[PDB]
Amino acid sequence: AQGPSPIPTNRLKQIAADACNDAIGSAEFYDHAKTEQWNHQIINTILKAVIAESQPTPPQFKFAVNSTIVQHLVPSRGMHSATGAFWNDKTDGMWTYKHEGDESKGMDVVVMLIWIAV
Amino acid sequence: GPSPIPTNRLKQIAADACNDAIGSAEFYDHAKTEQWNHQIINTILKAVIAESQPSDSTTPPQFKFAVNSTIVQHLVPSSKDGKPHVGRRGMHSATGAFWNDKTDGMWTYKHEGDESKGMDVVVMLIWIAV
Amino acid sequence: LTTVPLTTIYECPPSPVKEIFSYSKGIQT
Repeated sequence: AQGPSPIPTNRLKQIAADACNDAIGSAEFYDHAKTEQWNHQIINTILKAVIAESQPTPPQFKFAVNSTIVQHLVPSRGMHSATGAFWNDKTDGMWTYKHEGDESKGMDVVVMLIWIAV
Repeated sequence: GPSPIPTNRLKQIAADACNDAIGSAEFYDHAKTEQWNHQIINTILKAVIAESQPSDSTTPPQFKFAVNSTIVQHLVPSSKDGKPHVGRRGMHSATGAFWNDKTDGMWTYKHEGDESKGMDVVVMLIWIAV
Repeated sequence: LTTVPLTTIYECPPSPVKEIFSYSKGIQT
């Protein structure tokens, strides 16, 4: 079980979709030499936005953001990710998001947010 | 900062969980990956919780823990020998945090398959104090 | 109290698959 998200999930989905397209919206394909700056950008954007939009007073959450850029398989599945936790089921939680590329894009993004109260 | 558990112990906890889950798989099977990851996550959580726990039981849980596990299939040749070689898709995983820098932390493990195995496992562990 | 620290990694550059080829019988003459 999980605690209520400190930011509505629909807001999160758009903080996340926006951070992703900002970083990789103009990319033509997967380029491994750029993935580190791409993730650097994606994580910082999401983190800044959730810190900002979660607090009115002191900060009351710890946040962790994980981002994974994954190259598509060559066209004519192959990876599964999951998270378990031992936290406070009434205050703490996680949210995940897949930015799914089409065939021309050649890459997906997988984002996870974890929040820990106080 | 420093982990509640020595990284050398973490490493054999993580390696044991991975072989406990996929040690006898002949091949990657997308139908079983959920069970496999469940299993790996479960095993690592129980074990890091145990080895965290002070002998003085009058002490309440000192850490929160999250375990993320990923299983990735190797690239499959077009036909479905020379020297063994593993094809892999590209990927990059990073993590940022808004944390207590001195108490909270992360640790990662990779379980690289050989060519015959056909898949890799990556594990991230997060600990949040208090 | 709580701050924004440096970022960390897991990383894998793309690597080509080992293709398996089809061979003829081979002719000795």
